[PDB]
Amino acid sequence: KRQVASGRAYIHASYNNTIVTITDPDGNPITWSSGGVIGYKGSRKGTPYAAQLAALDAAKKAMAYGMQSVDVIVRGTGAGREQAIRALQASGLQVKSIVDDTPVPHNGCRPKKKFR
Amino acid sequence: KAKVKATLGEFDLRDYRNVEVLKRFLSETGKILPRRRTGLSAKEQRILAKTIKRARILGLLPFTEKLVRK
Amino acid sequence: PITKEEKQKVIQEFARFPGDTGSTEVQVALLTLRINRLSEHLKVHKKDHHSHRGLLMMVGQRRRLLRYLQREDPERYRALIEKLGIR
Amino acid sequence: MRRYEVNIVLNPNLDQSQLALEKEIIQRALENYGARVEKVEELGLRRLAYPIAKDPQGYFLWYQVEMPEDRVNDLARELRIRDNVRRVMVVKSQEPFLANA
RNA sequence: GUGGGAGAGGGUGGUGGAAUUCCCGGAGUAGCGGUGAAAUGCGCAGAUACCGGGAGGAACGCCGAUGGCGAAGGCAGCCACCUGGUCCACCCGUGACGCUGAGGCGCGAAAGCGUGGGGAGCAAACCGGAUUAGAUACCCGGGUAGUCCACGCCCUAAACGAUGCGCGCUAGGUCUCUGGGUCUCCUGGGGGCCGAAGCUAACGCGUUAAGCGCGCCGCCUGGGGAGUACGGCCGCAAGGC
Ligand SMILES: [Mg+2]
Ligand SMILES: [Mg+2]
Ligand SMILES: [Mg+2]
Ligand SMILES: [Mg+2]
Ligand SMILES: [Mg+2]
Ligand SMILES: [Mg+2]
Ligand SMILES: [Mg+2]
Ligand SMILES: [Mg+2]
Ligand SMILES: [Mg+2]
Ligand SMILES: [Mg+2]
Ligand SMILES: [Mg+2]
Ligand SMILES: [Mg+2]
Ligand SMILES: [Mg+2]
Ligand SMILES: [Mg+2]
Ligand SMILES: [Mg+2]
Ligand SMILES: [Mg+2]
Ligand SMILES: [Mg+2]
Ligand SMILES: [Mg+2]
Ligand SMILES: [Mg+2]
Ligand SMILES: [Mg+2]
Ligand SMILES: [Mg+2]
Ligand SMILES: [Mg+2]
Ligand SMILES: [Mg+2]
Ligand SMILES: [Mg+2]
Ligand SMILES: [Mg+2]
Ligand SMILES: [Mg+2]
Ligand SMILES: [Mg+2]
Ligand SMILES: [Mg+2]
Ligand SMILES: [Mg+2]
Ligand SMILES: [Mg+2]
Ligand SMILES: [Mg+2]
Ligand SMILES: [Mg+2]
Ligand SMILES: [Mg+2]
Ligand SMILES: [Mg+2]
Ligand SMILES: [Mg+2]
Repeated sequence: KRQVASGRAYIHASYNNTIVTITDPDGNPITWSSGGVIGYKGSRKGTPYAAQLAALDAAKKAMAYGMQSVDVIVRGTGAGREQAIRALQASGLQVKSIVDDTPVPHNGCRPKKKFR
Repeated sequence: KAKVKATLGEFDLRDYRNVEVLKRFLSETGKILPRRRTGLSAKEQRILAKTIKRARILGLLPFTEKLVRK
Repeated sequence: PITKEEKQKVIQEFARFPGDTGSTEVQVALLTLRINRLSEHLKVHKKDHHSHRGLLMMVGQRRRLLRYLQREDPERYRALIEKLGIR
Repeated sequence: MRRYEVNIVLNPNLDQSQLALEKEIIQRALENYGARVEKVEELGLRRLAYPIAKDPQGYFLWYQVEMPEDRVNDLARELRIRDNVRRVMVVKSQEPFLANA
C-alpha cells in the first residue's frame, strides 16, 4: 500500500547480528529484517547464513511493496556482512550501487574496556 | 602508479583556497594521502596537511567521504 | 614582542662608542629589557611555567654580567645600575 | 600592524540590498578596528564540500589587510556576531612556499 | 649583534567536523543486545535499524613516521594573540665574563584532598547475570566517586636510556629530521642502526661511549628484618622526606 519503485537498502552488520532495513529514496523505511526476525536466537544470529535469509526475507517483503531498483548502504563488520550483499544481489533486486558508510569517529569517545 | 606531485605544475603548498589542486592529495574518501602516494618531502607534506585542514574548515575540501563499490 | 626599532634604540642608547653591539653594558641593557617584558607577561599568565624557567635563566645571565662588571670596573657598574634601575 | 587574510563565507541566497549591506558592515568593521585593506577577491557562489548551515553552497570573500595585532581577535568576534556570516577565518599572511619547483 | 630557519615547547581566548549519549519529529515491526554458550538488561507507553532537527560533554580520524619540541613531568584538529628554548650563516661587538653546584627556591604523570562548577562516554566501590567444587575474579548488564574546568593542596613512580652535568680526544658505514654551501657530494646541528681501537663478568657499549682524560655534584658497601620502628620536619588528610 505504497508502491515504491526504486529505493535504499541499508545493511547494518555486527559480530552479534546483521539487520537489513529497506527504505524510500528520501530515507524512510519500508520493511526490515534481522537474524532474530527469522528463526535464529543466540550467537546463531550472526552467522552469514542468517545474514543471507535476513537479506532475502527483507527483499521479498520489499517485493510485496513493489520494489525494483535498490541502492545499497553498508555499515559495520561481521560475518556475512558480505553474504547479505551477495543474497541481496541475486535476490531479484537489481542493485543500483553498493556503498560502505561505516561510521567512525575522529577520536572522541572512550571505548569500553573490551575495545582498547 | 603515479605519485601526485609527479603530475603537477609548480604550485602553492600554502594556498588553502585553491581546491582544484588540493583535491588531488585527498583520497577517494576525505583522507589525506600518505607520503607514499603524494611523493612529497617531509616538510612539504607537513605543510600540505595544514593547508588542507584549513581549506576543510573553509568548506572547500571534504572532511570525510563515502566509499563506492565494496 | 621586541622589534628591531626598539632593540636598536636601546643598543644605540647603551653602546660604549658608536658601533658597539656586545659591550657588557649593552648585553645587560638588552637582557634587562627582555626580563622586563617577560615578568610583565607573567604578571598575567601565572600558569606559564616554561617561560618562567626561561626568565630564571635570563636573570641568572644578567646577574653574572653584573658580577663581572663590578669586579672589573666598579664605576661603570654603578653607572649601568642606576641607569637601569636595578639591585 | 601585521598582514592578514580574512576569509568570509556567508549565506549564498542574498539579493542585492542585502548583500551590499553585509558587505558594507564588514567594511565598517575593518575601518573601526584599524584595518587597511590591501586587496579583495570576491569569489561568491561556490559548491561546498559539506553542508554549512543546512545549505550546500556558500558565498565567498577574501581580504588582504594590514591591521594592528591586538585587535585581530576582537575584529574577528564582531565579524562573527553577524547572523548571515557563516564562517570567518582570519589568517596571518605567509609567503608562497612552492613545490615541484 | 645581524640575518635566515624547523618545531604536538608553554599560556590565553576563539572555533570545526566525525562519533557516543539524550530529547523533538517522521516512517517502520518484534525484537534488540550480549556471550564459548547464555542470562540479567532494554522493547507493545513502539525498541533496535533508517531519515531529518536540537542539546550537551569529552576527545581530536587521515596527515603520523622507525618524525618533531621540551630541563624533566610531558606535548597532536584549525585560528589569533602573549611567550620560552634552540639551530645555521656572516666573523661584526665584549674580552675569560667559565664549569659544577651541598643548602635554598621553583617545576613535577596518574591517583588522591578542599571549596565551587560540569557530567556525554568511560568507570574503583557498589548492584545484578553468568562461569566454577566455590567466584569475593576474570566474561555480560547497570552504576557512584572519579575522569573534565577554576582556584588552592598533595611531591610519589619501572619520574627508565634503570646510563648526573660540562669539555677535550679516539676508523668508518647506513637510514633520517633540520640549516648552510661552489647542492654525484660536502659542512654544521638532532634522531636511529651496524661496526675500528678500546671497554665489559657476560649481554653488550662503541664521535648520541658503557672508550682515553679533567672538573664538580649525588649515591653504594651481604640478604631478611624494612622503606619497618623511634625522633624530627612537612601535610587538611591520605601520607611524604
Ligand atoms: Mg548475538
Ligand atoms: Mg554567525
Ligand atoms: Mg604547540
Ligand atoms: Mg599551545
Ligand atoms: Mg522515536
Ligand atoms: Mg515490556
Ligand atoms: Mg520485560
Ligand atoms: Mg545534559
Ligand atoms: Mg598512526
Ligand atoms: Mg619562538
Ligand atoms: Mg673579531
Ligand atoms: Mg680589544
Ligand atoms: Mg639542590
Ligand atoms: Mg604532581
Ligand atoms: Mg590528577
Ligand atoms: Mg576534586
Ligand atoms: Mg559502561
Ligand atoms: Mg554467583
Ligand atoms: Mg562493569
Ligand atoms: Mg661518573
Ligand atoms: Mg640543502
Ligand atoms: Mg631532544
Ligand atoms: Mg649527526
Ligand atoms: Mg650516525
Ligand atoms: Mg674488538
Ligand atoms: Mg651498538
Ligand atoms: Mg663523552
Ligand atoms: Mg660499565
Ligand atoms: Mg637512600
Ligand atoms: Mg644485615
Ligand atoms: Mg612508601
Ligand atoms: Mg632514634
Ligand atoms: Mg613520623
Ligand atoms: Mg601535624
Ligand atoms: Mg603508601
